[PDB]
Amino acid sequence: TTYADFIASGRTGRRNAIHD
Amino acid sequence: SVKEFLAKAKEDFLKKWENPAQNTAHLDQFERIKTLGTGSFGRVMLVKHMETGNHYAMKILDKQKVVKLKQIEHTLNEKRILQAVNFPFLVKLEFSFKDNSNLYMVMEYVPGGEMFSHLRRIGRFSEPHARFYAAQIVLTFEYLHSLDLIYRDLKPENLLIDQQGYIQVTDFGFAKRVKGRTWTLCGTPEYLAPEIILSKGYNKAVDWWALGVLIYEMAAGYPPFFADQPIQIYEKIVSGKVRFPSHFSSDLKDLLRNLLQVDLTKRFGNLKNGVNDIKNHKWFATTDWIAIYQRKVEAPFIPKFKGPGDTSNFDDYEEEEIRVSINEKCGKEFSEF
Ligand SMILES: Cc1cc(C(=O)OCc2cccnc2)n[nH]1
Repeated sequence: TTYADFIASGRTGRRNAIHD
Repeated sequence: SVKEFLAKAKEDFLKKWENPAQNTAHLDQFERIKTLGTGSFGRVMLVKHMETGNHYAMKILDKQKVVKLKQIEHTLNEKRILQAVNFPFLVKLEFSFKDNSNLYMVMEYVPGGEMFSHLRRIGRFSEPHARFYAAQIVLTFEYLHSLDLIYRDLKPENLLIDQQGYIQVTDFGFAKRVKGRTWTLCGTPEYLAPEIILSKGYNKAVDWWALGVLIYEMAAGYPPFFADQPIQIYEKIVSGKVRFPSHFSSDLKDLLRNLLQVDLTKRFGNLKNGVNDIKNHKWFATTDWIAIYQRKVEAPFIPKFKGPGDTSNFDDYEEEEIRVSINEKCGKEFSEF
């Protein structure tokens, strides 16, 4: 499922901003 | 009238924008309690203002770290904008000052915690719950955009829940007053509009694309474009193929297809009717916009609040002592702060 894929991803924590 | 309310809001903003408040407090007037969050160039701490007993959220930025990250202009924009704005859904800047080492922005303390925390724990929000929050962002962007401000960092991490269960927008680090198009590559990977990724000049329509990402994330429990590496997230965004969970209503999917529109001549919020194309959409049919603005709508969730200065709605962070150098650092760079 997409939820299981999300939960298993490295991007469930606070996401840092990008710049430059 | 909306046009008339915004006209007066612009007058109020412009006076503060052209003559910014500076040096309104000192570090020594506050008792430092706990860190509420951290970032690349500083931290946010719960503090108590001794003279009043009021609690606040103090953002501390290390000037040397700001300089290294080339965020000088972005930090001057943040403080100059924050001291000039006034809206029910924006976290209020109470005081600002600087010392030899750091810049300080003392904000109103929002005790309910980040929407990020609640969304991740709960999993996802119901369409009426997501709608209640989305309406607040619609009105906030309508206000900001009318002042020629682009926000550029919409995400659950930057949205705080107050005691009444309403949103408070924080983090104006990428906010900019701009009349034309802009080019800076900034934001959060999952929330970037394709124009930003493709190094095109862009405008306020990027905030409307980010609203589409937020509404999707709130209602689904995960964002429309995710992957382990930002490059892979960018590939998904530029294709713009979005799949919706089976539980998303027909109205929701249609609103998201118009917000998450790769074509700028077709993106809602960016058309001749502007924000009205969003406010009048079928998914918002039950939303009483005036009542949302006036905070008379009952919130779907009220945070638990044990008492003043309680931090249980915030994660724990490692504490670091605030060191103030005996020598002034980066004085010239931050002269206007
Ligand atoms: C992520 C972030 C938060 C801020 C901030 O200034 O927030 C103020 C705040 C934080 C916690 C509780 N109340 C207000 N800036 N960037």
